[PDB]
Amino acid sequence: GNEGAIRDKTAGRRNNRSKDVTDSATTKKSNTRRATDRHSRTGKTDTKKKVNQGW
Amino acid sequence: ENVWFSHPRRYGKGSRQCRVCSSHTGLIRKYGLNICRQCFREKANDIGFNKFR
Amino acid sequence: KKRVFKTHSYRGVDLEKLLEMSTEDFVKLAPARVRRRFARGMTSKPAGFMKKLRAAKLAAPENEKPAPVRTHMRNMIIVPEMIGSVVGIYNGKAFNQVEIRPEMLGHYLGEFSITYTPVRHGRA
Amino acid sequence: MLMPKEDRNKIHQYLFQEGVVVAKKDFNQAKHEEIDTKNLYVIKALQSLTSKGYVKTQFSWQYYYYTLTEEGVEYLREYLNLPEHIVPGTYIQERN
RNA sequence: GCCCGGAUAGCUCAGUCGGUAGAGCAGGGGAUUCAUAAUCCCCGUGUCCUUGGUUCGAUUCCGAGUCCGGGCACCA
RNA sequence: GACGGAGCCAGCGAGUCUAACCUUGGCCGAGAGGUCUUGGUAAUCUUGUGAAACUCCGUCGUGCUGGGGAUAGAGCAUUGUA
Ligand SMILES: [Mg+2]
Ligand SMILES: [Mg+2]
Ligand SMILES: [Mg+2]
Ligand SMILES: [Mg+2]
Ligand SMILES: [Mg+2]
Ligand SMILES: [Mg+2]
Ligand SMILES: [Mg+2]
Ligand SMILES: [Mg+2]
Ligand SMILES: [Mg+2]
Ligand SMILES: [Zn+2]
Repeated sequence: GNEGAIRDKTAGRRNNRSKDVTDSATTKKSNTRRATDRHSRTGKTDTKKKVNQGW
Repeated sequence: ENVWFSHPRRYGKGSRQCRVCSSHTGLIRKYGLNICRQCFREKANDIGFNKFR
Repeated sequence: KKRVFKTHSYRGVDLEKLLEMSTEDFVKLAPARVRRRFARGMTSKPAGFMKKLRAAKLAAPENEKPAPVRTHMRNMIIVPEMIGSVVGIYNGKAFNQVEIRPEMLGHYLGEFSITYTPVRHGRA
Repeated sequence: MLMPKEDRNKIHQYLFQEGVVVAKKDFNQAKHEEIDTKNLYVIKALQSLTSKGYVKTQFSWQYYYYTLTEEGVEYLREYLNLPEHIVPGTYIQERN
């Protein structure tokens, strides 16, 4: 509880300030996938009969 | 009978909706219309809101 | 000796009187927000609580802290009548057991139960 | 649902007489306009009544429009006993 | 069984006049893509081996010891 | 240019029925606000919305200064069950 929280060193600002900052902080967007956007993953395909029945 | 199943609903986003669609969000409250914006765009013609400028 | 130290004073009132003063007279001497809270809402609030509370303080095994009394009422203002009690002050999970001191008068229960774990950046 | 037969009779009777019901989609009402019962009772009783034929339900803008069907007329006719050809919204008022 | 080579972030690898610790790889996360890649960023990270000594200041200048790494199957 | 008197001018809006919305005026209050009344379902009442930059007469005088107002302490009120 609150006694805990004030008494706990390894807490508060000074302690953080003195730690190194990770590199994933200064990362970048990620992106993951995009030049696959037009490439269908479904592996299924339709078929000229089904399409011709539909449309 | 069950004295356990309501908390205030007098005011805030929780106190209203869309007369059209229940949605609590993005509500048009002006002129007492009380339509959510998505709906209001679909109804604005039948209400009498047209596009001039 | 003689001078058994000396009591506390809330805003110029030593314990003694404060303890048997009345909740209403207490908030009378409290500051703005308190006086407001008490001003509105006078219909059933810290109700069965105090009863239980006092009962626990009676069921106390002498010369010792009364058993904890759990609540969720983080919004409840600390007033003389609850001095020297032990309260499980919920923070979300967990009721943080807290004893109430003379110098806690007028603060909210929720101040004494922290609601998040500190932080600790970097580290491993 | 779960409701004392008396309220079920208020619903069924009102319904037979009127031949039509409306209820705002809002459970937790406690009493609905007209019929002297919980809105929840109306809505559910009706819903049931419908899913076994008897009534058609329309929804539109949060509102439930309840329509009594022919087979249904027969049914509540049974439930309130009232002899074959009793009534409903099935006669043209005065000459209105 | 030698001698050889090491030790610091998980790991691989830097370092110090002795002031306050780094880098890669790993990891975690964004950006770029209809979605993944690539790419382009972000982040986080440390029982300075044990083991003692020296020293205004030592991871960091030594020493002792232990895991080990490289090469070779018990002649005073 | 900030401060302080004083001058003092817009346009587009909106507002309460089975309800508590826009609010003038009178008092009380340093202020925030309070209180008694009031007009308006409105080109009618709030409202000429007397808005702010701006104008004028002063104070300051180049100094982190009276530029700047972050952070923080104490007290008072308003919305709200909180
Ligand atoms: Mg409800
Ligand atoms: Mg917590
Ligand atoms: Mg896409
Ligand atoms: Mg001026
Ligand atoms: Mg005063
Ligand atoms: Mg009036
Ligand atoms: Mg005008
Ligand atoms: Mg300066
Ligand atoms: Mg200033
Ligand atoms: Zn809607």
